[PDB]
Amino acid sequence: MNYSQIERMARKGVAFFTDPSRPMNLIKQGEYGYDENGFEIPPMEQVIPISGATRRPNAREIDGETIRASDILGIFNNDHEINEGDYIEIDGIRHVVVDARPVQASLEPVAYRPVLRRVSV
Amino acid sequence: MNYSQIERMARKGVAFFTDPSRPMNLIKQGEYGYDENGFEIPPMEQVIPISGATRRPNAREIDGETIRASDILGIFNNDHEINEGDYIEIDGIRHVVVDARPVQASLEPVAYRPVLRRVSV
Amino acid sequence: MNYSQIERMARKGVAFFTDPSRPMNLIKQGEYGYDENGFEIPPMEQVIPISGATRRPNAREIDGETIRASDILGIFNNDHEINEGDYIEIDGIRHVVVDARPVQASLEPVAYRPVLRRVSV
Amino acid sequence: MNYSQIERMARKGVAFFTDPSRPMNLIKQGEYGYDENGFEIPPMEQVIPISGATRRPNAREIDGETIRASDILGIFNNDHEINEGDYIEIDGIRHVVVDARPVQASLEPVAYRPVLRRVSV
Amino acid sequence: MNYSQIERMARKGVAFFTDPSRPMNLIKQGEYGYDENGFEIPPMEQVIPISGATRRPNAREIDGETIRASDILGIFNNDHEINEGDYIEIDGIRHVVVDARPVQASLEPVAYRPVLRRVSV
Amino acid sequence: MNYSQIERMARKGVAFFTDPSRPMNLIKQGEYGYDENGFEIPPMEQVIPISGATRRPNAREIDGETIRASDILGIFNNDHEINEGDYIEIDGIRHVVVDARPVQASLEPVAYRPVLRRVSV
Amino acid sequence: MHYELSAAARAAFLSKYRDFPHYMENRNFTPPKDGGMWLRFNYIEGDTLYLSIDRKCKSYIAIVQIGVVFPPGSGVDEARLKAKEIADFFKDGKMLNVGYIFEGAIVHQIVKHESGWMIPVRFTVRVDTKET
Amino acid sequence: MHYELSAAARAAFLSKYRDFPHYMENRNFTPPKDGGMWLRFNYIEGDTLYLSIDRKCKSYIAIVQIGVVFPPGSGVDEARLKAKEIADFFKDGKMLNVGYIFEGAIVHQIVKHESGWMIPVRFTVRVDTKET
Amino acid sequence: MHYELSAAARAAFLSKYRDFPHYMENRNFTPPKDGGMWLRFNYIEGDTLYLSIDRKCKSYIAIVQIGVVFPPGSGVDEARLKAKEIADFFKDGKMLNVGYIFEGAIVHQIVKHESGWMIPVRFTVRVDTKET
Amino acid sequence: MHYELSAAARAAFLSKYRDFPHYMENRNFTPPKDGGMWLRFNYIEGDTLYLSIDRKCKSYIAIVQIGVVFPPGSGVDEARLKAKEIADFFKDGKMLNVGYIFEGAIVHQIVKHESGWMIPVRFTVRVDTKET
Amino acid sequence: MHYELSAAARAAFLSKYRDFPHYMENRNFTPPKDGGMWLRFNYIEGDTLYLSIDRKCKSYIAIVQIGVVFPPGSGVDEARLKAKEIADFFKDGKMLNVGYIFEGAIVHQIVKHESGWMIPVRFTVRVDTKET
Amino acid sequence: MHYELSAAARAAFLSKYRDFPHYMENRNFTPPKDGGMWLRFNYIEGDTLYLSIDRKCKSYIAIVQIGVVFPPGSGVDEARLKAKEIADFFKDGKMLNVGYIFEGAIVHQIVKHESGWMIPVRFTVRVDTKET
Repeated sequence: MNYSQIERMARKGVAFFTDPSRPMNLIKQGEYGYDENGFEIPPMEQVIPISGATRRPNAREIDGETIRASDILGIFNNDHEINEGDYIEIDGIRHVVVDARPVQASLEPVAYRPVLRRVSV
Repeated sequence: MNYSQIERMARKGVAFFTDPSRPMNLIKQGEYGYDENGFEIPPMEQVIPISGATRRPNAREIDGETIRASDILGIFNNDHEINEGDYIEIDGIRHVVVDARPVQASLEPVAYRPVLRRVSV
Repeated sequence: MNYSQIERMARKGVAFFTDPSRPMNLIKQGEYGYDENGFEIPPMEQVIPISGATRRPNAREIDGETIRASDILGIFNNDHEINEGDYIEIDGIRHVVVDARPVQASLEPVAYRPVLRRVSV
Repeated sequence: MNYSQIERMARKGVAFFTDPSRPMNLIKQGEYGYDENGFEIPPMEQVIPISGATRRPNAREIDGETIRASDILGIFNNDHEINEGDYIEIDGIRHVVVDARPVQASLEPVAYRPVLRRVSV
Repeated sequence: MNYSQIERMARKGVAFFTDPSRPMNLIKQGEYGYDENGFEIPPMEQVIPISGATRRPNAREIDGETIRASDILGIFNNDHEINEGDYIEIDGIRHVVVDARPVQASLEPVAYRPVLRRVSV
Repeated sequence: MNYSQIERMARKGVAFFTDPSRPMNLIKQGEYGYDENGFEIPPMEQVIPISGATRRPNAREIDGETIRASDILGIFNNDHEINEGDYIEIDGIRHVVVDARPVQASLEPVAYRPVLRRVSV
Repeated sequence: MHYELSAAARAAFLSKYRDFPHYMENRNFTPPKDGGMWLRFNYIEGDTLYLSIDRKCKSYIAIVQIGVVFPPGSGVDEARLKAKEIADFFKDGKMLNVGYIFEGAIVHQIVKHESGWMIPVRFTVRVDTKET
Repeated sequence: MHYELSAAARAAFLSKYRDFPHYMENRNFTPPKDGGMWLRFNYIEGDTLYLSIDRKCKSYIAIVQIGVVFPPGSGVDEARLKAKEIADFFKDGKMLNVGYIFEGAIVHQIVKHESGWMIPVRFTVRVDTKET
Repeated sequence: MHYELSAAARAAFLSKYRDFPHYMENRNFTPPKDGGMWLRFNYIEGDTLYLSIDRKCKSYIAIVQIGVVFPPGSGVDEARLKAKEIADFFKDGKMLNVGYIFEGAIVHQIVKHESGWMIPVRFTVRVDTKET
Repeated sequence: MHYELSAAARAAFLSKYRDFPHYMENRNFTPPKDGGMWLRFNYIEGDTLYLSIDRKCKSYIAIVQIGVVFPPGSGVDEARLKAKEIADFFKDGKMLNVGYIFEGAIVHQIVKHESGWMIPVRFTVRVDTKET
Repeated sequence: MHYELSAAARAAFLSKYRDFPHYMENRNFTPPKDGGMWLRFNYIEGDTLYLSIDRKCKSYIAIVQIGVVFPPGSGVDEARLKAKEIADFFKDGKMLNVGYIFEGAIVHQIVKHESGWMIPVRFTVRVDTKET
Repeated sequence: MHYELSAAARAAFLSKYRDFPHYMENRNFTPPKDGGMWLRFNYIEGDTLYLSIDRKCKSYIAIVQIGVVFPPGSGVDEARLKAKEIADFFKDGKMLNVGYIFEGAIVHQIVKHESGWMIPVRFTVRVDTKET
């Protein structure tokens, strides 16, 4: 079976349920390393734009301390591959990609369905 | 896809299953801050009217002490955006919006589906 | 949408699956209050007749002590509103209304679906 | 709605999925009472025949001690009303009626669906 | 209703989804008994052939110790009745019949659906 | 019923949802044994190629330590039979076959549906 | 001598509360339809102590628990009055016809449930036997 | 003498806080619609001590817990002020009309919930009875 | 010497209760169809004590538990009578053919279930071995 | 004197960290959008000790916990530096305006989560009151 | 000296039971098809004790557990005989080629399962090392 | 002085095992594709002790845990050899550049999982500070 046709269908479907006014960025900080004593920071941010769709909002409850946090799920495109420790800048709010969950039956996955949790607590 | 049409459909649907005789208000108390020793109260109430629909009543059981509390779920409109710590005045009874849960695939959500729990216990 | 038509439909539906030979009463004891030392009883019974339908019988198991108790669920009408601490006299057996659960999307609910547990243990 | 027609339908349905060769009895031991010191036994057995259908066999596992017990569910008729502490003699094996579970929306239930567990362990 | 027709249908259905090349035996060891001091073994094996179908393989995980065990479920015929403590010799591997689970609504069950777990651990 | 036709259908179905560019290998290390004191390693690798399909990615969460592991499920062919302790080399990443789960109703299973977890942690 | 101890406790309990609704161990009993309070009877085995060095003179300890259950939303006044009467009847040192009360008239905290509450009243009995 | 002790505690509590919204054991009570704070009353049974060797002079211990519940997102200032007033009213050594306070004015840690918090205030009462 | 101890306990138990329905470890057994009571036999390993300094003379401790199970709704009288007979048979100090009873005739509290109850009777056995 | 103690602790904390993002008890607060670290403030009630025999001179103990939360995948260096600064500021023996620090500058082990970590810094305060 | 201790224990175990079916740590092993019994081998680390004041002469403690698993419904006689043989082989004070047995021949209670039982046999080994 | 202690421990660990694959706290790290073993580094805070009466001279205790994880079905020989090397490197009394090792070279029992095992090696460090 042809996977290019599936890629085109997935791209058009993602472009259907999307709004071209939500600012979404992506952070790929990496290449860390410790000093000869243990003092160093990763000097990479690598902010790039991205667009997609979101669904299923959910609220965070920890101890009844009224922290008022939330987390959602998203659907994205194949370019700018997502990893297991990246950050997503959704409407000025950072989320961490806990799960990548590519929609994959072949190499070079057609799309990604990451699971995002709000950063900090 | 057009989201204005979805907004109109959601507004008409909410206006369908609603009763224009239930008094419903909304409280947006905010802008707190402590004194130079720690004595101050938030001087804001911001009571505004609102209308919507409710569903799925549920009862509260804690210890068998016969407190007789209850909590429900609601569906509302896009104006007067709901937050994660607001109060809803349903028929003279206060409820706290634990979860916002907007029905969102785009900015400026078309509607909200908050989860309400009765205030106090 | 019109709620009077829904009320008529619910009333006829309740009157369909009902048997006009099961004695059912309702108790609204209330207006208590303690003495100047703490000795007083609520002098109210307020027994009124009622009719409805029941479903889903269930058995009570606590410790294996063979107490042989049971509890059911019911569907009732809009008049003689049910509360969270009332008693139901089903066939000479008392049950306590743990949950009211009105079928409500508007004021003056069309019907009630209480959850009853047998009194004592 | 008429319940006599439902009774006839239930009786014919029970008589359909039944085998008129399985010996089934019923025990209604009762009217106990203690002596002036506490020594007395209930002098009642009240063995009566009965017929019905059974379904959903299940096995009992306690500690890995290989006791090899089993329990089932049954469907019966309206006559010889079942109670919460009766015994059923299915193919020479005693079972205790833990749950009565009448199929009831009216007085004089049309049929019973008891839950049986094997006696002893 | 006639149960002989159901028996024929079940037999043909079992004979459909079966492979007449899998060696399957059955063990009915029994009639044990202790000596005057407590030393004796059951001198019965009673190995008889049998055929049937299997489904739903499952793996056993205990402590992470890599024991690599497995267990399955089976469907069999009415002859050579299965009990709650018999052994099944599936492809040279022993399994213990934890649950008999006859497909029964009458005496002399038409078929059995035992649950098998691999012997030892 | 004929199982060769089912084998052909399963083979074609597996060959449909597959990509002939993902490098997949298989390891059958075995025939271990300890020395006269307890020092010896298994001198077998037995790397052979294989192809198939994968589905349902999943992420591993242990303590919040950001290990970023993942595991998937797969569908394979009948040749090169899978066992309960083999390794799968999917895109240069090793996975351990915790469960074999053959799709079996007969000897020589038509296909396998193993459950793979990433090696190490 | 452990069966006769339970027999004596039962004999005393029925001697005092024959007519009140009550529950007994391993007997089918249904709560009153009127929702009123009923009594609960339980027997808890203790331990047997070997007192001497020849393992002849022994002792038996047992615990008897009586609980009162009352409907929710009906106060805790009459239940406490009934518990007080129960405690007063089973005075310490009372001599049964097989043994005697080692420790009596103890009232513990209330256990709460959404269908019915319970106030447990508990005491202990003891008997001494010499084996010859 | 355990029913009269609870009666005395209730009498004192209503003598001080008759008008404030409050909850009482095994009575149907609904929280205020305005979301304001309400009081909570509980009675915890203790143990009865046999002091002498003739098992005549006894003693009764009990625990009374009063909790204040306040809506979330409304601070912890006024709740602590109310708890301070509660503790000051129930001073140690206060003589009730049936007994006296053995140990009073104790404030414990706050328990948190997503619907309402609670600050528990707890103290104990004691009575001595001689049986003749 | 731990296999012979269990053998001796089994020998005594069958010497007394050969005909009564009973269950034995790791043997397929089905409860009586009539719903009557049956016996239960279990062997619980203890610990082995090294008594001397040359690690030669040892000791073995074991626990034997016998339980009686009776149908629900049939009282607790005959079960207690059977437990009393069980306790009387296994008197303290009884000399088995491999060892002797270290501690016997103990009856514990009843465990309840919705299908069948149980009264556990428990005792211990001991043997002493000298290694040469 | 327990409300003023919390007031004094809050006064000191805002005197040092007015501008840093922080959370306060029972107040709606949202974490920073930039994902940076924020402070956490909690007040844990202790116990009140009756020191003398006339039940007049008392003592109050309380526990104040400050936690730092930092995003995952960002190291543990700056968090430990901030914790060190927190510990250094709240030196032992520091005299508050209502009480004093009984025990200060304690750092406990890190608690891990898949959304954000936390390093808890904890100390205690004490006040002495004489009742006349 | 902790790797050589496990090596010595393995060497002894294979010296005695080379041919019997057995399982070894972190090695793929399948139970016998015939359903017969097989051996189980595990190594449990203990603690290392610093004996002197210069932190030079040390000690190592370890626990070795051998379990026998036998099919359900096949009695407990031959399993106990095998456990007795296991205990007799690993006599106390036996001198290994790297260490010696600190405590041997202990048999614990049987663990039950619906697929297979197990009788665990456990002992300990010790070694002493002087660091120079 | 608690940040510098962790810094010193990290400095030593990288001084010995710079090239071996390893994991560090709160840093994104993926296990090797080849399935080989990798090191694990954790820092566990202890407690700070106030030694004198003027609350000036203090002490800091910390726990450092290093774990080795190895694939299932690959034996436990090389893992134990690596653990032995780890223990030998971190000898007791070793002087770090900020502190010293209070207690070193401890190996605990193996934790098992169906995806990967782990042998934890644990030791402690201490530092003394005088405040002026």
